Amino acid sequence: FLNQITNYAKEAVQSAKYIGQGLSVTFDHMRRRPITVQYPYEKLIPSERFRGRIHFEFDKCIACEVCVRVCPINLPVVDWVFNKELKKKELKHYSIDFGVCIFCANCVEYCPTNCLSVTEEYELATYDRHELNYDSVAMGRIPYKVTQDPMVTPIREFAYLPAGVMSGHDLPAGAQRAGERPEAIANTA
Amino acid sequence: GLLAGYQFVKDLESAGALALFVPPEGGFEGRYQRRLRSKGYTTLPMSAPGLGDLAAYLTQEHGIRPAHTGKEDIRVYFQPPLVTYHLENLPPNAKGLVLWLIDGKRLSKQEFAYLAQLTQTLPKFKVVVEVGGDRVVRWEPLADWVAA
Amino acid sequence: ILPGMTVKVTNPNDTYYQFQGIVQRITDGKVAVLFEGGNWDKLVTFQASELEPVV
Amino acid sequence: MLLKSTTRHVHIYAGHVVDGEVHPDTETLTLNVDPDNELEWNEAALAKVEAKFRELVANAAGEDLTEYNLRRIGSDLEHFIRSLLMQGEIGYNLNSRVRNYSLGIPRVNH
Amino acid sequence: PAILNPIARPLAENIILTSLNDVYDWARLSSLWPLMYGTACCFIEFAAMIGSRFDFDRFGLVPRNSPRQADLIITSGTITMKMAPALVRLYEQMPSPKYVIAMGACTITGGMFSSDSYSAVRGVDKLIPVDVYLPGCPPRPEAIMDAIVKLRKKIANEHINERGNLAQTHRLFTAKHKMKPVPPILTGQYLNAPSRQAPP
Amino acid sequence: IDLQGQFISALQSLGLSHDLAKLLWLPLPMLMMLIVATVGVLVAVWLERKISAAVQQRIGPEYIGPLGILAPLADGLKLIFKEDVLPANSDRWLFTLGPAVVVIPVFLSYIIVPFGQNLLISNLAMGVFLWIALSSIAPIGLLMAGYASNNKYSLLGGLRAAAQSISYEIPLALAVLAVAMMSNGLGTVEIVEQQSQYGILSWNVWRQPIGFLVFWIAALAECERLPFDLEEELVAGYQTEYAGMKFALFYLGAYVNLVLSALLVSVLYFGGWSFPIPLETIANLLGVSETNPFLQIAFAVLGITMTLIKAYFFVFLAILLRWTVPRVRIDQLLDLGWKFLLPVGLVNLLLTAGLKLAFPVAFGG
Amino acid sequence: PKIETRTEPMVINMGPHHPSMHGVLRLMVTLDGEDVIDCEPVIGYLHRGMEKIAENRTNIMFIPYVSRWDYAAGMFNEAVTVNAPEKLAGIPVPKRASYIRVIMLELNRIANHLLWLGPFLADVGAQTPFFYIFREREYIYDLFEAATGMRFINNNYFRIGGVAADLTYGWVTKCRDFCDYFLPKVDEYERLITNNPIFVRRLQGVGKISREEAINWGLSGPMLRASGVKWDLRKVDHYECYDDFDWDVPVATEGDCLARYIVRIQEMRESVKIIRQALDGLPGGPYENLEAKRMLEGAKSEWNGFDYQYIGKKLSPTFKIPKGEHYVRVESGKGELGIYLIGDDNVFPWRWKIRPPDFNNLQVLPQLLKGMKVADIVAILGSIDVIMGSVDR
Ligand SMILES: CCCCCCCCCCCCCCCCCC(=O)OC[C@H](CO[C@@H]1O[C@H](CO[C@H]2O[C@H](CO)[C@H](O)[C@H](O)[C@H]2O)[C@H](O)[C@H](O)[C@H]1O)OC(=O)CCCCCCCCCCCCCCCCC
Ligand SMILES: CCCCCCCCCCCCCCCCCC(=O)OC[C@H](CO[C@@H]1O[C@H](CO[C@H]2O[C@H](CO)[C@H](O)[C@H](O)[C@H]2O)[C@H](O)[C@H](O)[C@H]1O)OC(=O)CCCCCCCCCCCCCCCCC
Ligand SMILES: CCCCCCCCCCCCCCCC(=O)OC[C@H](COP(=O)(O)OC[C@@H](O)CO)OC(=O)CCCCCCCCCCCCCCC
Ligand SMILES: CC1=C(/C=C/C(C)=C/C=C/C(C)=C/C=C/C=C(C)/C=C/C=C(C)/C=C/C2=C(C)CCCC2(C)C)C(C)(C)CCC1
Ligand code: SF4
Ligand code: SF4
Ligand code: SF4
Repeated sequence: FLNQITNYAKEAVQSAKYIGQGLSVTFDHMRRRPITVQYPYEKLIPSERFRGRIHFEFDKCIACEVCVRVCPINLPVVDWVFNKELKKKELKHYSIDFGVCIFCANCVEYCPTNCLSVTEEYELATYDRHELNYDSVAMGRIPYKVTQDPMVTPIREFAYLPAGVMSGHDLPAGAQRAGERPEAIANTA
Repeated sequence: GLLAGYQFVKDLESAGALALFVPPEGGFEGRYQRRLRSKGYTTLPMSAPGLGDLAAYLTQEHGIRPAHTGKEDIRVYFQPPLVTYHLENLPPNAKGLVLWLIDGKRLSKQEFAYLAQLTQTLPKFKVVVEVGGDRVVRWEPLADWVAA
Repeated sequence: ILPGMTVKVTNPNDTYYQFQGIVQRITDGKVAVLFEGGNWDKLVTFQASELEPVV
Repeated sequence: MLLKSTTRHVHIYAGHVVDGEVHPDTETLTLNVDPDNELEWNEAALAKVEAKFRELVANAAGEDLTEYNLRRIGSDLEHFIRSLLMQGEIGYNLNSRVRNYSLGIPRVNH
Repeated sequence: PAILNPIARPLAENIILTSLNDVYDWARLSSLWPLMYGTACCFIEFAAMIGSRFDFDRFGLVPRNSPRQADLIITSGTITMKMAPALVRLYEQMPSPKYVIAMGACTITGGMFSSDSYSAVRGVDKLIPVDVYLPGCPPRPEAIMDAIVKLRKKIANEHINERGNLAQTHRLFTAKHKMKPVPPILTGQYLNAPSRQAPP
Repeated sequence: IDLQGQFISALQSLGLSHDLAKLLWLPLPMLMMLIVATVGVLVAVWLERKISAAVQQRIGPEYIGPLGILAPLADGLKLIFKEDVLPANSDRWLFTLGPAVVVIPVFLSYIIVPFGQNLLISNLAMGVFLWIALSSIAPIGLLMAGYASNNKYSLLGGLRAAAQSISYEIPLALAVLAVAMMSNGLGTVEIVEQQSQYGILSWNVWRQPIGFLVFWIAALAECERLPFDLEEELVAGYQTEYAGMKFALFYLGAYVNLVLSALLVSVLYFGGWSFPIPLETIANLLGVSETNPFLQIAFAVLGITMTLIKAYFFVFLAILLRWTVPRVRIDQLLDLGWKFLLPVGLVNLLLTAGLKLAFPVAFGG
Repeated sequence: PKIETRTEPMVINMGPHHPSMHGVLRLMVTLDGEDVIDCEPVIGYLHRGMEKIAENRTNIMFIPYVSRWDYAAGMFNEAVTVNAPEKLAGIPVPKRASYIRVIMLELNRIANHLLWLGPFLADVGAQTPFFYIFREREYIYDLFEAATGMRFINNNYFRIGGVAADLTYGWVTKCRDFCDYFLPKVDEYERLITNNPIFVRRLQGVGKISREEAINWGLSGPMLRASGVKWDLRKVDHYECYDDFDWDVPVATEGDCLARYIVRIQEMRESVKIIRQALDGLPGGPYENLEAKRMLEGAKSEWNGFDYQYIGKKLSPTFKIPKGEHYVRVESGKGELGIYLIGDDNVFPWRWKIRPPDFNNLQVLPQLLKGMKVADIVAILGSIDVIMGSVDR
């Protein structure tokens, strides 16, 4: 009967030591700096693979209706007419809804004359949904650069740090893309 | 805090277009937007990135193409000018209208002079454009921002 | 510069270092640069003093 | 079991409002038209809506009390409301806190 | 008539009342207690903001599971019509100064389930009045913070004299039907069923 | 110095009847202690939020003021503006006055805690009775609000929270009894005087080490720090039925109980208004300290500072141990309480009586 | 208020909100006190009708839908829906493309195992693995956003011939840094449980799933390995050259929540070892060495061939599938994923039968919730690792 009492005392002192170790690691966790970012004061750097808005050009277009069949919902419409003076068709209007858009960038890939483009815009907040049918002259505007804005602070993500950084907040050097670009390898080696 | 008086209304009635610099962390233009309604102006929220062309949407009528899924045919919707139809059945007291653009950063400087001439052609509606701002609330003339 | 020529970005502060692009249009002293990486066509704008012409 | 089906404008409750609450009763269907400030109303179009509701509740006879038939009645009521809006009748009001065109946008006939 | 869906047509204040209205709006701007409602990966995108990488708490928003102490609901995910009266009751059980932020492409419109679908609800604006829409499939958390910023810009537009809009009119109507009584639905009765242990 | 005697002499020199002049003197400190209690509550809410942010490596509420210190004030100013909603039931006055019955005695028990020899309200005989018997009322208001809640789950959660709250009253009284036996008194003034006679060597934390831990565990179980009773059998225990006003009242009442417990634990065991070096040696080293108030004002400020750093240390330790120890069930909590704090408290009282009857030299005699 | 306490069993209706981490599920619990007698699950609040979507849809228009089937990893459904037509038509796959495929599949399996012990440890105790697990998953989010462009399922990345895109320049270096950093984080999570208070004794005998009952009920995934059955589907059928590295299947003796925890804890280290051996493989090295050997050497001499390419053959957007049925099996993070596809020489297929991994494992939940307490309900619901988008679909 006494062995159960000694086992209970051993479990109690082990639980007290576990509580003390939890207090020790909690006091250890107060030493490190916070690793969060501020908005809209410290905006993240968009990578070359991160997609966004779809930009449309009205000059390098032939109205061939190829990317409409690639889209599962067929959101870009082609308002093409037939002209009797020429032998081809011309585009009149170009509209696309963005509230039902998946943003997967599949119509941009199947394009030989690169008529669609990827634009680094994600800040889209509107009080009404009826204005989402964007016009071609509205999609032909200049994107907002995060570098040229003097009020924001540029900070890269985890995979854009030189030689391996676990925090990625100070960045005292100007190096990026840890590795080597494939241009100096042909010069030296 | 700062007990703001009635000074944005006089600067809006003196000029034709104004540009205010707000902090983008929260909201501070709502106080002036509420003071405009307290003075007797009807506010109209509108987004500046999605507008198409300013002339065909503000003076004349346009044609919107809804996104069809192949089930329906190609249809066109005749949209009237927004500020004209807002000015038609407007007035309870007939004082004035304002137009507020939320995100005025994604715009070019070519249509700003046309908007500043359009708000001076018809003396019934104003133009208020918002810029991302630098640490303080300040107002500037839009024609001086175009010319400089 | 003219729209339709190949330029190169040489800014050591930005992430895109020595990337060949295609100029789309010029307005307000800003140049739209179309990059060709992989199977997706991205368009990142820059300034007029940031790029250098490469024949 | 309190059977009901409401989206934004029609409220078909299978009970009876005594003072401010409802009790389960399969003998009375209470209709509430446009509870939120989204459309301004009158006394003639609301009477036409009530007559269409009486016609729709007189059409559905000899069927079980389920959610599907009540939702179909509410859908026919909202379709009647949308066709009354498209007919050239009352529409939106500029007095609410939020203005979202859920039924349609004002367009031009010609 | 030549105009489809027409719109019907619808002053001196004090400085102390204006300052009291600024204080009353600043309190709602500072507290902004949200509600966490999510049925899909948009709930995971919302929970990624609660973690210590984006710091969604620093604007004042604290996570609450109660649909009674939250002045803002955040609907998120693909909405089934069987969940639509649940969302209607969760919106109606909230207090009167409530706001709606709809996050996602399948929430604000039909999304990807708008071509061949018979169960997904094509738009939450048919259910609850959306104040700030948010396109994206899935949207960036910085875009959710931008929607929070636009909601904060929209809250300060309210007035203390035009406060008589947060109510619902009666418009009651009473009519009779001729439907048949239905048998009840199953409540439990899964394990100790007479057709489960005894094979028919 | 005596501000009350000088005010009485000034009102007598003005000309009064010595009764209505002395009647209205008490409401000014009676409201001053209330407003500094609300100040301490607004301190503790921001402190808990920022320390919970600093534990999990993030930043607390910002963009509301200089560093977000107005956010508890903004929360308390917003939650009184919300629409008071009521469920579909009867007894609306009972549902209103339930949280009032909860909020009255915990706020009422502010006449017990001292801040010095003169900086206190009431020290008649038995302030520990006026703490315990007034803190043992809130289960009645909890059960009243659970009955007026009209729910199947919230009533069961209120019953579970009341059964959790009433069980930790008996070791909370026995740990008070173990100190009141040694101090031969029930008032806090004699208890703090027997500790402030000497310096560190007269503290009750080194004389009764088991009773301090029992009292701390009972306080953490009573103020609902480790028991999560606010996933409570469907969603929450006594929640999901009120509005912003009643939830704000419950939140401020919980923070008042936390502040009052963090003050009372230090007062009964460690001792506010105390110094490691005795004040008589410093008064003999400086000069003559019997009528000169230039050092006495600084000594009173130092005693208030010692009480405030002890209260801040206990608050920080409680809200640090909230997220340190994991969550245990309420059945395991009641089992560990009734199987640990009562028998070791009884044998601690027995060994306290034995040590007092054996050598009555260093104890209270 | 009318609360009449009687001597009848109380029916507890758990609503379909579940506002901690769970989706939509209406649980009706019938009990008579401090136990659980009966439990009725009701679903139908997340069913979107995916089988009607694939009635008139091609392969290039079904990728976001099949990625939005399951919102945990998503790339397993993409991997089986690029494996079904390439086996129906007989189209080969390069070895480097399959290496990239298995690397991305194991890297999604790492995040899928990481999103189980968050709420499972949050609903039983202290809420501080939450922020660190979400930071460790946000590392994977930033890595995948730098690699492909998005953090989870909204990512096509797969065609019939192969992968249309390629890896970036620093992705292999940051992946090596992540394999350097991920191992002490899982040793800390195993040391959190190998010496513990009553957390070990709480979830120790609540499940008690036997072998023959698990075979008769049809359990597949980590529960079958916790029961003591070595039926890893990557060992039965070699999916994409799975017989080249070292393998070890963690097998537990008894079936409980602690055993199901430590099997996934060991499987994290096994996946780390598999991706480390995959980085030890890669016949041709990173993209820099491949580009240098392409631009330095000749045009078609030794490097540029058939095995080391982007895709190998550009498939048509509207291509015809041969007539016949097909079924493939792939071990996913939850269980076994299968697709029963029937084609009849047309662009749009006839029948798209989907085999969900969690809908077959949800049948044990009426058997598991019997004679247990109220606080064990959420732990039992979190231990099976089910998803409402997989059981509703
Ligand atoms: C993390 C948690 C954080 C917590 C929060 C921390 C931040 C907040 C910290 C703030 C400090 C906390 C509050 C301090 C402790 C409470 C002190 C108090 O309540 O203390 C209560 C005090 C009263 O206390 C003492 O009261 C004494 C009276 O005691 C008598 O009465 C007492 C009962 O009140 C006791 O019974 C005592 O035994 C008995 O002797 C005297 O008045 C002393 O002067 C006084 O110090 O109230 C007063 O201070 C008097 C009230 C103001 C009256 C104004 C004075 C009247 C004006 C006189 C002007 C004279 C003008 C003529 C000048 C002549 C010109 C020639
Ligand atoms: C725009 C809005 C403007 C607002 C305007 C409001 C202005 C008026 C409020 C301002 C208050 C802040 C100013 C500080 C005053 C502090 C005076 C003080 O402590 O006065 C001291 C006197 C001393 O009291 C007398 O003290 C005597 C000496 O005893 C003292 O000394 C003895 C030595 O053994 C014992 O220890 C005894 O316990 C101890 O009290 C006796 O006790 C007498 O009974 C008693 O009358 O207290 C008293 O009368 C009671 C005084 C109550 C003050 C309590 C406030 C809390 C103190 C501020 C917090 C400290 C901050 C200091 C910051 C410095 C940082 C470096
Ligand atoms: C300077 C002052 C420092 C004071 C700090 C002390 C406050 C800590 C009180 C703990 C609150 C939480 C209680 C939860 C405790 C908890 O949840 O687990 C309690 C745990 C229960 O274990 P089981 O459930 O296995 O036990 C019941 C079963 O055995 C049923 O058979 O064991 C105890 O009963 C032993 C209690 C020892 C508790 C020791 C507490 C003190 C540890 C720190 C000692 C510090 C010394 C400091 C020296 C400088
Ligand atoms: C003279 C004077 C003054 C000064 C002051 C001072 C000097 C103070 C300080 C002091 C301090 C500053 C204090 C504080 C403290 C706190 C703390 C610090 C706490 C925490 C801790 C904890 C709770 C922990 C725990 C534990 C245990 C118990 C076990 C082991 C481990 C550990 C340690 C973790 C002034 C200016 C005001 C003015 C008036 C006069
Ligand atoms: S954007 Fe491309 S695919 Fe679409 S119509 Fe123009 S040229 Fe054809
Ligand atoms: S990204 Fe996809 S959904 Fe959006 S327009 Fe392109 S093909 Fe259609
Ligand atoms: S919008 Fe995309 S991410 Fe959001 S619920 Fe729909 S499929 Fe999921």
